[PDB]
Amino acid sequence: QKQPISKLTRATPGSAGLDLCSTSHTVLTPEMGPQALSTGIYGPLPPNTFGLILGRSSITMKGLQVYPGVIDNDYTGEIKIMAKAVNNIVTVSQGNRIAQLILLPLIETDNKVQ
Amino acid sequence: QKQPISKLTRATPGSAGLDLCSTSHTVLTPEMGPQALSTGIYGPLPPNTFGLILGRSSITMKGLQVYPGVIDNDYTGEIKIMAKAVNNIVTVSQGNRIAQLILLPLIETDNKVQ
Amino acid sequence: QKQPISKLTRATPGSAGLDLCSTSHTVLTPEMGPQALSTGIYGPLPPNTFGLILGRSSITMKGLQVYPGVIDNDYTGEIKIMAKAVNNIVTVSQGNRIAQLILLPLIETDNKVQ
Ligand SMILES: O=c1ccn([C@H]2C[C@H](O)[C@@H](COP(=O)(O)NP(=O)(O)OP(=O)(O)O)O2)c(=O)[nH]1
Ligand SMILES: O=c1ccn([C@H]2C[C@H](O)[C@@H](COP(=O)(O)NP(=O)(O)OP(=O)(O)O)O2)c(=O)[nH]1
Ligand SMILES: O=c1ccn([C@H]2C[C@H](O)[C@@H](COP(=O)(O)NP(=O)(O)OP(=O)(O)O)O2)c(=O)[nH]1
Ligand SMILES: [Mg+2]
Ligand SMILES: [Mg+2]
Ligand SMILES: [Mg+2]
Repeated sequence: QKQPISKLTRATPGSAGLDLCSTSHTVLTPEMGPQALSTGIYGPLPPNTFGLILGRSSITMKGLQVYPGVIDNDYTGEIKIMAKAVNNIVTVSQGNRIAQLILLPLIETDNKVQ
Repeated sequence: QKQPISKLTRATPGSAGLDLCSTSHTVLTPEMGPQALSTGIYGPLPPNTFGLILGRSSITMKGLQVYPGVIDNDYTGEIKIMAKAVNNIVTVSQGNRIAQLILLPLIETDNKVQ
Repeated sequence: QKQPISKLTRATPGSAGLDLCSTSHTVLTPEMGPQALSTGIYGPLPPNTFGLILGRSSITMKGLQVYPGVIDNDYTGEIKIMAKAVNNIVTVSQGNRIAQLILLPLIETDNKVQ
């Protein structure tokens, strides 16, 4: 906060995603349903791109589901992770990488804005 | 019905997704599991693109999960939204925007058709 | 095993995804939560691409959720499908197509590797 996406890092040079961590310690239970986790990272995105927030596989396998999120090109708010404990109680420590941002080309169309 | 994807609209000029609404009022409960919601919008998609159906974040946070769906380039059927109430009873009013279509480049490969 | 992604096939010429089958018969129950299903298919991916593993819609509607998975460009391990039975007991027969691989352009950025 406020940190831009240029501050994120890749696990490795060939990693498709930029890792996202929560800035808070959060405990999630299945009955809580979707929770929006703060990242302290803000849009916007590089020109002609949009973002997809996806889970990391190791986190998904530990029972924390990240719902795929679309980040619009010109979003300037805080990127949050939408997360749910699937079956069990899940504990997110401050700073642990819990999702990833993928950048994709934004295709232009003639669809109207409405 | 039958309406083509060119009829969809963007929330804003920089919105990555084209919004999809259900043409029916639908109530979903968790025990129902995945339901396919009618949109009255039909493929196919622009040349060299395919589609991804994703949830809208505000709808996801209200407890309606949209399962990511792939729309093939030459699909000419009705685009449906695969949806589930996560934890609670969810009510979809006719016309409310419940998902979004994202267009992505379709990469060509030499993989066989089988 | 070890089979490369070039061995996968498309349902049809205009299908966005390359189908993935499990090499094992697997039974899944909701209380099991996420399971990683073996495919016997291995990265890496074509240059300048990364992969997304998504469910097939017919499988999603039958109550088997595939969590979207990111496949890094230079991953050389086995591509596994992360799957959960949503509400009911689901049975995956050996060889049935249970997910699909989508290839997408890998955008280069100046983000650091850390
Ligand atoms: O996982 C997410 C998804 C969205 N977002 C932010 C960025 C995105 O540009 C913004 C809007 O997201 P979506 O459109 O999915 N949401 P919705 O349609 O409900 O809001 P709007 O009508 O403003 O587009 O919410 C996140 O921070 N995390
Ligand atoms: O959310 C979705 C997903 C798919 N679809 C439609 C468009 C897509 O081209 C078509 C086939 O989808 P998938 O392949 O995911 N499905 P499946 O592999 O089960 O059917 P097929 O063997 O015909 O490809 O179903 C939707 O309408 N909504
Ligand atoms: O559904 C999936 C997701 C990932 N994978 C493999 C390929 C991918 O390159 C590798 C790493 O995946 P992610 O990064 O999502 N995982 P995580 O961040 O937990 O591991 P790492 O720190 O190595 O990137 O796991 C699959 O086989 N199936
Ligand atoms: Mg990773
Ligand atoms: Mg929106
Ligand atoms: Mg298919």
